[PDB]
Amino acid sequence: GKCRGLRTARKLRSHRRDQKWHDKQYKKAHLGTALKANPFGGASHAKGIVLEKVGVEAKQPNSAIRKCVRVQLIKNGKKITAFVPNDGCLNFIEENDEVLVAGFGRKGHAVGDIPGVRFKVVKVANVSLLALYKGKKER
Amino acid sequence: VTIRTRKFMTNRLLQRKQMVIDVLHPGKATVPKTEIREKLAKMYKTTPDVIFVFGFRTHFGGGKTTGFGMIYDSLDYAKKNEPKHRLARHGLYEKKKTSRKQRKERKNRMKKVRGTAKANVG
Amino acid sequence: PVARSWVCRKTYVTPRRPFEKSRLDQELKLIGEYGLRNKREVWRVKFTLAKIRKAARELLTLDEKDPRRLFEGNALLRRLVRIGVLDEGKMKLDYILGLKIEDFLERRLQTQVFKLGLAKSIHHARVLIRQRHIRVRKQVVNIPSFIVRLDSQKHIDFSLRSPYGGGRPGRVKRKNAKKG
Amino acid sequence: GIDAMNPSSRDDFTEFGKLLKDKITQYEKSLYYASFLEVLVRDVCISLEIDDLKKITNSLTVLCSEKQKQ
Amino acid sequence: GIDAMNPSSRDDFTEFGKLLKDKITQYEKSLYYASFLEVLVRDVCISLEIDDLKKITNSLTVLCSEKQKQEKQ
RNA sequence: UGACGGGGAAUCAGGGUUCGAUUCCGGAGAGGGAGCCUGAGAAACGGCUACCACAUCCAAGGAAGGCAGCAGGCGCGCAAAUUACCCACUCCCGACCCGGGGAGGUAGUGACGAAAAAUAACAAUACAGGACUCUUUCGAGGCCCUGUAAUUGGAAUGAGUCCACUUUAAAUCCUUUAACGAGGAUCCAUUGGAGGGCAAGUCUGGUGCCAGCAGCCGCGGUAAUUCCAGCUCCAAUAGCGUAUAU
Repeated sequence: GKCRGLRTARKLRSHRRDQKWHDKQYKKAHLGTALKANPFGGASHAKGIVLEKVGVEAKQPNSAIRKCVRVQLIKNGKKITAFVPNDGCLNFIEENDEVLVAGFGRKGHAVGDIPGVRFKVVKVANVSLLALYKGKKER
Repeated sequence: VTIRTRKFMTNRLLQRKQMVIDVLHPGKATVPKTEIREKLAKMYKTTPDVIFVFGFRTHFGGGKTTGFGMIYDSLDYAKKNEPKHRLARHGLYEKKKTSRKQRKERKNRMKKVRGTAKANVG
Repeated sequence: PVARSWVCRKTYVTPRRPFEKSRLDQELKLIGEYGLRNKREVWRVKFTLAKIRKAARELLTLDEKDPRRLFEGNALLRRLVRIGVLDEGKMKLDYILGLKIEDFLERRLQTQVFKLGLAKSIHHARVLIRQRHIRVRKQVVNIPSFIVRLDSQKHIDFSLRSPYGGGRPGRVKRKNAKKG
Repeated sequence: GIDAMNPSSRDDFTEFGKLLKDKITQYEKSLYYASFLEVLVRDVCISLEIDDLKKITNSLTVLCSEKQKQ
Repeated sequence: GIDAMNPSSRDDFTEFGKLLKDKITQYEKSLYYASFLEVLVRDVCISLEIDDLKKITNSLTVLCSEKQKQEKQ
């Protein structure tokens, strides 16, 4: 049963102000701790420097070795793991290159079949991987 | 080819007549303003270089052209009241070209000196 | 601080469910009948009928002698009888809601050049308008979406500078009429 | 100096390749230059590897787009 | 006489191309031959037309396609 | 507090929710802080006096500083334009019709976005359909219509080159108009897709849990409806795909 009288607007609004914090998107986007632990800091992309190239195996029902890169970001110095998307697009990358790294499409959660990886690479050295991949530009 | 004159105001303060020109020229390009001045001066019993026209916009489709024109009493009232770009379209006037940036540099350099030296610092 | 106006609006609303086969079927039928070019030309007519019906759907919840109803209903029905999609006898506000979307597509200049016999098909009517052939009472119209209200529906002619009008035939025939 | 050269080093092959480039590009405005260079490219790339050939073919491919870009 | 050749005819250009082919193919076993030939092909095709460069690229890629055919089976 | 406030903005059935640095008003500040001169009006910074901080020239005795004005470069960045033209306009200042104004107007870069809208049309012939007054069936008619075929055909026109006008301080762009300008009209429209969600392959070749696609479910271990290619098609269309706030 709710508090439904006529002079009770303060009880209703100071209830719904406090039970909004149990909603997860309101708490995750309005408390402020998510923006300090996120490696981007609220950006759409981030430029960074490839440290080392990795391969990570897929989760249990798939069997593959997904080709990814470890990037160190210029902007705040944190180190991320990003996935270089298309077929044969690992080979276009030298180490110690500027790559422009975007999120994976699920806004902070890291899934696909690849564990603990939520970043993907769009550019390498100001040429994009679609233009490198189709044969429209060169290195 | 055909001049029609829309709304007419004879203006005793600036000594002119004020009207809006309609020009029908259905097989031709936009007619020159000299031919409009000759046709309207043949219409209003006056000489063709006391009358000044401007702002002719040809309508879409090849049709009429519509702009402004004003007919002065004499050339001396024209040399008092008309704008200097519109007299300079007639060869009655010409401006001295520096025009704006060399004047500004000469203005900020004539502040550095004092006395009679402002004339002999250019 | 500039002497400008930035006032603009969008004039179509993209549909919510993008791949429903019944919606694709009916709007492609309207494209193929009325000689439109793409689906945005259908959605724009859906937006203007939706704005008309939103105005009538707002006015119809009032007491019938409130003067906003008695002024703006008369103005809105007068504009719909003026463009011709609501006929002269049935000027009541309940007959706005019985407008189908094919009323405003019949009053375009492309469909009124095809229905007035000035073209051999409707696609010939749009390519005749776009090549500066059709004029409406001495104004040469290059717009295929010109909605002809019925004091201009009477005067639809060929141009005075067109080969199917007065004369001066085009560059194809006059290059062709030089044989030697 | 083109016939007398026998390059084994990297910089020697670069100088040999630059001398061959300067000799070939003098006749670039000939009408028969396109057929002659295509025959020469086909002969010299027959001993090349599949990875080198597909790299060389891609080198022509995006540059043809660069002709459309420029 | 590669440096002394000045071919203007089609047959003279074919003999010049044959002399150039015999000189280049002697260093085919060098490890720097692939980089040198790619640099030479890039320099010589920079002046070529859009139709001409496409025919040169198609001839090498079909040879590349034929090389994948013979090596696999 | 990634908080200037408001008029307002995007969504929206009614309710809400979120955004508002931003062209109008009101406040605040000209690197950080102070303290003042003149003046009707200032705690002025295109005024002065110091301190802090950073910097330029020096004859090392001294001198001068402030782009959060318009342009511009450094730097930080995912992320933002030309060291252009002029007072014609709209107004302001001045002792003033007369001088001044990077206030403003005008051009340039500009797919942030918004409105209009090209990329062919028609007539033949041949083939196939349709309904047929005739026709139990073979078979009809331009005694009637619908589609296709890089199979023909002469009619229309702008993209574009470009005399002029016209616009305008002076040019430009738009509009008007004279001459050129279309066969495959090579004057060649793209971006994502074809298992379900979700409109569209139960096709041909390669790889054989490898490479990879996959927002989710999942496909891949030698008839892959999903990868890599070709053909066909199917949405949207001068645009569409992806990433984050919402």
